[PDB]
Amino acid sequence: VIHVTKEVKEVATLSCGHNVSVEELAQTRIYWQKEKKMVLTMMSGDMNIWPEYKNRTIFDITNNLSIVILALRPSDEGTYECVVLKYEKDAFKREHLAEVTLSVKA
Amino acid sequence: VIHVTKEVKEVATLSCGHNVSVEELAQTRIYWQKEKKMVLTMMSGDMNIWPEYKNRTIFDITNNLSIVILALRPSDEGTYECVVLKYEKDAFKREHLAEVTLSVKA
Amino acid sequence: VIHVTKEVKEVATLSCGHNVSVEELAQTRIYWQKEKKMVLTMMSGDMNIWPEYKNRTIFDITNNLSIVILALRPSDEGTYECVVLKYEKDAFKREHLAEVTLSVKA
Amino acid sequence: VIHVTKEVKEVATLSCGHNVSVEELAQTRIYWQKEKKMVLTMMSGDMNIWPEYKNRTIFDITNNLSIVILALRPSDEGTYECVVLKYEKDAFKREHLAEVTLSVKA
Amino acid sequence: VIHVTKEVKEVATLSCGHNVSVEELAQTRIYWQKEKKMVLTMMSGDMNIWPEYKNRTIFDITNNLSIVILALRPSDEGTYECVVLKYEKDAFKREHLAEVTLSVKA
Amino acid sequence: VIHVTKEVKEVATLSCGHNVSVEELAQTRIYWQKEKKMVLTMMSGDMNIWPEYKNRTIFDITNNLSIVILALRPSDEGTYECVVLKYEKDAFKREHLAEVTLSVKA
Amino acid sequence: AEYKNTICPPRQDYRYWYFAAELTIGVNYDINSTIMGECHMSESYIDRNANIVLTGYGLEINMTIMDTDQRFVAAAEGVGKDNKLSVLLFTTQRLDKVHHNISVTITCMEMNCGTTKYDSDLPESIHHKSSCDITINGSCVTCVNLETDPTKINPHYLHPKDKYLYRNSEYGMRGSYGVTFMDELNQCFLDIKEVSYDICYRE
Amino acid sequence: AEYKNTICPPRQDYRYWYFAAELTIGVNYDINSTIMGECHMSESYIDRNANIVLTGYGLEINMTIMDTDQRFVAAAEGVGKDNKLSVLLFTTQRLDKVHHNISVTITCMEMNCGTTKYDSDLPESIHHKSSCDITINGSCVTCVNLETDPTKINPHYLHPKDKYLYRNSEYGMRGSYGVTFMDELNQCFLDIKEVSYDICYRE
Amino acid sequence: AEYKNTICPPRQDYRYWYFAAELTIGVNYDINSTIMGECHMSESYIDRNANIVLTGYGLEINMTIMDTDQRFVAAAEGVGKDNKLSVLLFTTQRLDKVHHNISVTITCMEMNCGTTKYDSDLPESIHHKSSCDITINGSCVTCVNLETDPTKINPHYLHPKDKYLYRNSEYGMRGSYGVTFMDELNQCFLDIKEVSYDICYRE
Amino acid sequence: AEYKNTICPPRQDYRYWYFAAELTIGVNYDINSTIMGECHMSESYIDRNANIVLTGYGLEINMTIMDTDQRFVAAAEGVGKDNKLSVLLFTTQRLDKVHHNISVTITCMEMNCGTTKYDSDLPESIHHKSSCDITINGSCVTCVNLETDPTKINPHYLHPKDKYLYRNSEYGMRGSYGVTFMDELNQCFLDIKEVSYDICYRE
Amino acid sequence: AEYKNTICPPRQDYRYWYFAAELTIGVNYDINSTIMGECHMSESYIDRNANIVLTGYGLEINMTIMDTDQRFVAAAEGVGKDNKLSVLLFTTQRLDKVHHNISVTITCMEMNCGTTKYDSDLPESIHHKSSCDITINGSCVTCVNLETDPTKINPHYLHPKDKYLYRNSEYGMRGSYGVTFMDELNQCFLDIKEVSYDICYRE
Amino acid sequence: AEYKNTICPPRQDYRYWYFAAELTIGVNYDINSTIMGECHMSESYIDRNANIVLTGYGLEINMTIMDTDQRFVAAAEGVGKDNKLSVLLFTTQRLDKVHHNISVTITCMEMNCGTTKYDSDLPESIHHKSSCDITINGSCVTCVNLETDPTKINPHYLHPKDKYLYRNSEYGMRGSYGVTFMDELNQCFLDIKEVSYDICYRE
Repeated sequence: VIHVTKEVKEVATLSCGHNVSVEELAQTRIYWQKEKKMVLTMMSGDMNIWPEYKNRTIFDITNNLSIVILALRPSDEGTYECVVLKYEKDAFKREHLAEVTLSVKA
Repeated sequence: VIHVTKEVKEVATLSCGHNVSVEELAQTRIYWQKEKKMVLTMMSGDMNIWPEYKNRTIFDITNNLSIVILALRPSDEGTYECVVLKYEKDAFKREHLAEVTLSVKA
Repeated sequence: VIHVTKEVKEVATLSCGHNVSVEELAQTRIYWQKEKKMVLTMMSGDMNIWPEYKNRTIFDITNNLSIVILALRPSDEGTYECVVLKYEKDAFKREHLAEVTLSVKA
Repeated sequence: VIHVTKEVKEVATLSCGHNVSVEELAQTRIYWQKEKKMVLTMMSGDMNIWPEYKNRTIFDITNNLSIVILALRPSDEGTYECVVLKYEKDAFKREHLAEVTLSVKA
Repeated sequence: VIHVTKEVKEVATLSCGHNVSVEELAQTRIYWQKEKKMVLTMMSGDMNIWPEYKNRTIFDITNNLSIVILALRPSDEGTYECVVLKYEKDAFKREHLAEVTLSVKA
Repeated sequence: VIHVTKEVKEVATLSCGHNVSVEELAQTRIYWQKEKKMVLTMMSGDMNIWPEYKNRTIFDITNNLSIVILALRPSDEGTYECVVLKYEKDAFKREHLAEVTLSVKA
Repeated sequence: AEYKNTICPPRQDYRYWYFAAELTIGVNYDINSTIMGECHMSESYIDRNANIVLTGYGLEINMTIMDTDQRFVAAAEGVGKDNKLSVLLFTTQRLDKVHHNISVTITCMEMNCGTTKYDSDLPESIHHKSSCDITINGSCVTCVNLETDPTKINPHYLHPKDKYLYRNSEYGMRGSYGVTFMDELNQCFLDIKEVSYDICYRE
Repeated sequence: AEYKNTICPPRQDYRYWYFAAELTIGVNYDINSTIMGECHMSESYIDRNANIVLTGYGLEINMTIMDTDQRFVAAAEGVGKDNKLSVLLFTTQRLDKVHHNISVTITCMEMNCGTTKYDSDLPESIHHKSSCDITINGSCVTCVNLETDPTKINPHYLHPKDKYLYRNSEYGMRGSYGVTFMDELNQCFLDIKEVSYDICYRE
Repeated sequence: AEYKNTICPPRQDYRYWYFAAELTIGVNYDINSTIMGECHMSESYIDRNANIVLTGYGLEINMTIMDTDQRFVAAAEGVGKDNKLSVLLFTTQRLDKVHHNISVTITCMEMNCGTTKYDSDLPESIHHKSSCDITINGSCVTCVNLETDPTKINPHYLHPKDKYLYRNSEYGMRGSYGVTFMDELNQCFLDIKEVSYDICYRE
Repeated sequence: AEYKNTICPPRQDYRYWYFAAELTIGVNYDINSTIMGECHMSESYIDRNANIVLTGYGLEINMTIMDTDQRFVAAAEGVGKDNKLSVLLFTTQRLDKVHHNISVTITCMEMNCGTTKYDSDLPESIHHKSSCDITINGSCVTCVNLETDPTKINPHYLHPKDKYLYRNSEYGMRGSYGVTFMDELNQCFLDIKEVSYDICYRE
Repeated sequence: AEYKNTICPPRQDYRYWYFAAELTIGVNYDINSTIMGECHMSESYIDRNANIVLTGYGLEINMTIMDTDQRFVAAAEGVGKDNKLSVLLFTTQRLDKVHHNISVTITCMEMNCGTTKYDSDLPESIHHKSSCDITINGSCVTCVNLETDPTKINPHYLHPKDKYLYRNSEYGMRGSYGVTFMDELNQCFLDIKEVSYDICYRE
Repeated sequence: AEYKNTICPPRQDYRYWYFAAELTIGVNYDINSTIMGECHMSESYIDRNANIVLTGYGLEINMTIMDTDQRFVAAAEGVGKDNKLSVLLFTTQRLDKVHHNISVTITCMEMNCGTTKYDSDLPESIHHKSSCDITINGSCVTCVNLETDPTKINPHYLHPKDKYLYRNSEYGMRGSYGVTFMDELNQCFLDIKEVSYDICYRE
């Protein structure tokens, strides 16, 4: 679902569209970003959320690496991309790239 | 008849010089125009006359695709060309082109 | 005789130097001119004299296509050329060109 | 020991790091210098110390061609190089180059 | 004798240096000149003397084509050249060229 | 002796360094000169001395073609060159060249 | 030994041109403006057949007049609005007053190339005494219109200074052929005075 | 005798360019700025395989598209910050909407040369309908990212004046591949507007 | 061993010119004005026959003087009003005072070409002691006039600076030939002073 | 199939330079100032031996590094006071940290020529882990000094604009050799900043 | 083994000229002024015979000095009034004081050509110790005059700047030959200072 | 295996010149001033013999130094008053301090040529340890003077900017030879500072 539009103040569920088994998360790096601005990182099980999203961003690993944003704000409109890297022998290989756009009605 | 001259207010009978069977008119397109300005179209049985000629233009299909203009006016002087196109398989092919000039004495 | 000089008011006889039988005059054209200005033409038996010489020019055909000018005038001094053309098949071919000069003593 | 730091007024022992037998000193030349400024020469047994160091420079030949400087001064900071040349047949060949740096705390 | 000097008013005998038999003088032309200015000519027996020398020049043919000038004048100083031309078949050929200089003492 | 120094007013004996027998002097030319200025010549037995040296110059032929100068003067300092030439068949050949310098102490 | 007029011999340069035909081709890919040196041409008068081959603007045009006393001498190309290409053809003079059959082959060379997409015969609209064998190779041509011996068209435009131009003045020698491959009317017309023409370079 | 579209014939100069892909490579040796005449290019359309070989800035890039109706027509190179090399590739028009497998071989030629250091197969991240066989010879490449049929990228930049440019507008035809050899995230991105590009020279 | 005059040896460039003839030709197609370099000439003196071949302005002129001691050295061409071409011919000096027979072949090459349209013999009008064999190949010539040893005509016009010009002064050496193919009088005359001439180039 | 670094392929022009050594030679004949184009260089990498031959200022210098992964890429020459010639040598990058044996042959070519005057082996003064085989042919050399992997020396001077320069920064890789043939101390040193250098020309 | 003077070897350029003779020829056709580059010259010293061949102003002059130690080195030509051509001849230095026989052949090449019109032997007028074999082919020459070892004539005129000139100063070495073919006196004279000369070109 | 000095190898350009000798030749024909490019030279070092051949100003000079370690490298020529030619010779350096035998052959090539007029041996005036074999072919030389290892003469004059000049400073190495063929004294001297010298061109 490339395009998702939610009314203000509601819960925005942005889906990465890919599922990574909990066993393999040791060799996987997951990044959610918004127009070259980092939103969330999950480097080898070490999670990291930037200040602008630290309070209102729940990362659901099991539900297709989705992100739940509570209290959607008019400044959250934009394009989000989810990138997953699998640690092949000696290298990091991108195994999935997704793009989801969020629109705000106000 | 390249040249036809009719006294004002009379009936101007401009002949196309070509006869098309009513059966084949389904596959035929007929256009009467006057110096790059359209006068009449008969696209696949759908007739169309422009505003400057809508009131005073009768299209006689049987009589050699002729046009009868009632109440000839001094602004009608010019060159008229009649073109007939037959819908060959996948293409429209021009099968006739006639030129008739109308002169007004006033 | 290239050079001929006659006392004023006398009769001047300019000879073409060529003789053409009356029988052949049908297929012949004779011109007398004076420095690119026509004086006399005899096209196929049709004679013609220009206004400046119409009154005082007699064209003797038999006497070697001669011209007799009565009442010679001081303005008549110049060079006269007589040209004869025979109508060969499909073309006119020059068969004699002569040049005679007239001088006036006054 | 590239770097040696001694408190002011103490004894500075700068070691050349090379041992030359007294027997071979006849055919040897030893130079101690400091940034292209000569400090000590021992040409074929003839010693020489420049005025800036004449009073306070003892040359210990046996102890690795070392130099002992008494009453170290803040102007003595710099890099010292010790070069030894052996008189091969017809030429002087460099057989050892060392670099020792002295630092002063004040 | 290239150079001849005679006291003024005396007799100046300038010799051509060549002898031409009277028999051959019919075919001979003899010229005496002085610096591109003609002095005497004997063309085929017809003699000729220029005005500046007509009164005081005697042409002795027998005595080596000599010229006798009586009453020598100070303006007569100059170089004289004698030339003899023999009339070869269809051409004139210079058979002798002589040069004699006259000086005047005054 | 390239360099000879004599106290003023004494006798300066400048030697040529070459000996020529009196028998051969007939075929010999001897020149003494001083910096491109001639001093003495002995051409075929005819002697010649220039004015600056005529009174105070004696040419000793037997004593190595030497020159004796009496009353040496401070203006005589310079370089004197002696050259001897032998008259080979058709040419004069330089058989000796000597240079002697005279210094004056004053 | 009876005099008859004959075609003139070949030459490197032709100074006497006869306006033989006007060819208009509309395409579905973008051509912006006339370019100097874009069009090249080759000519061949073999048998009594006169052939011209033009290359330019991503199109190759091979036109042939059959059993003719004419010879192609020059060609010019210009670009009009809506991606229309106008080709002016100049031959030697017209000795005989007879309509000749035409053969035109248009091939795409830069955009929308393909195998033979159209191949048919076009009647001469005005008089119906000759025909034009038309063959389109590709899917790039939308309309084609050919006017042989055009009277109305004025071929002087920027008439070359060193040349002489002659044009037909008789309605009986006009010939018109045309095919449109789009549901709309032919609309292959483009005013001559609104185009910028450049002469093709013989090679 | 049924019409089918076919690839265009080869040409000396191509005027119609399709933005085939964008390739980004990061190196561990200094490259300062774009240089005119630095990049040289060679192209070959053999079988249904299109091969482009680029030499420049101390790298050789050999890219091959397998079983395609496209032919490479041009390439451009530019240097960004952090020693990043951006390569733009232009082919003929896309005929079919099918993802083609890619093969990319990067070889170091001026710094940090060596034997094959990497050889693997990269999935197509967005759709997973193709793959890229990647081979790196040397120890100079730190990251590689390839974007086939880019939509977001704007290939006009200093668009050549004499050419026509076309780009993909569909998200379904996009393709992304990438590998990073450094512990940090890929960070092989470099904005197109911040780079200065120069056209590679055919030879 | 008896002396006799002889023709001069061939030269690359000639300086002494004798005005040998003036040829005037009228055509039925358009010639506008003189063009520098439009005329080329070839010369050949074989046996005692002197031949000049001139190419220019859509015409080829092949002229021959039979059993002569002369040799063509130069030619000039100019265009007058009413589509008249004037040709001036310069030979070596005239050794003997005898009228020579002439042969003129005019052939069309650019307009109204054809097979032999005319072939006849033209008397010498003034004296009738020679003739000119005239042959016209085409349908372009309307009138032809030839003046051999012209007296009245002035061949200095723009006389070349490096040359010397000589002309006849005797009415007894004049010769005139002419044929007109149009019902109107010959009127092939054109004043020399009203024409602009250019020298033909040997090749 | 285990990855290993390898030397780079030969090139016509090198951009990345490593300051490999600094050779200083003193002569007993007059050299006044640096002359543009006075130095020529030849390079050869055969086996694992790298050889540079320099001709200039009346000297020939044949230098060889044994069993190395480097390759000479450039050389520059300059003249200092007291008739001193300074030579800067630039190779490819240093793959391994091991001291290599050197071979230097200095030959006179314009003044004081002769047969082999000196031939010996010089220790590496700082570390004594290698040697330099020195051969002097002539009687012109007074002192010789070689500095391999110089740290203090600054090879930027008038650094060429189109290149990148790299230099060693470790005292453990420094190497020093020297011989003086004059009773005075070596004094073959000459400040780099007081010299004017010109690049030698490959040929 | 007794020394004897000998002629000098041939050279490309001669700097020392001796005024050998002055040749004056009058023609019956117009020559206007001196022209640069008009005269060409050839020289040959075979046996003890010296030959000069000059081509210019419509004449060919072939002069030969028999049994001499001199070689022709230069020639100059100029045009005076009344159609007079003056030719100055320069040889190497004179070794022996003996009069040499001369052979002069004049041939007309542009006007009034013909077979041998004159062939005779002209005595040496002043001293009658030699002769000149004169031949004239044509009917163009009116007078001929040759002066050998001229004293009065001044050969400096515009003396070439890079050369040295020498002339005879003795009356005993002078020689004069001449023939006039016109009833008037010889009058072949033309003052040297009233003529403009140009040097003939060796080829 | 004992070191010995050897002559330097050949070169296209010699930058180190040694003032070997000064040759002065007086002639009886006119030489006005120095001319650039007038003198040409050839050199050959065969066996231990060094030969120079100079051509200029109407003279050929062939000089040979026998059994020497020197090679001629340059020569200059200048003209002084009274028709004196001065030749400066420059060799390589002087390895041995021994007087060598000389052989000089002067040949006249432009004035007063002849067979061998003089052939003799000239002692060395100053020291009498060598000799000069002199041969004059012609009757143009009046005096000859040769100064080998000249001390007084200053060879810098207009010393060439790119060369180094060395000269002898010892009286013991001086050598003087001379012959005069005129009754007056030798007077072959001409001050060096009053002459204008130009360098001969090797060929």
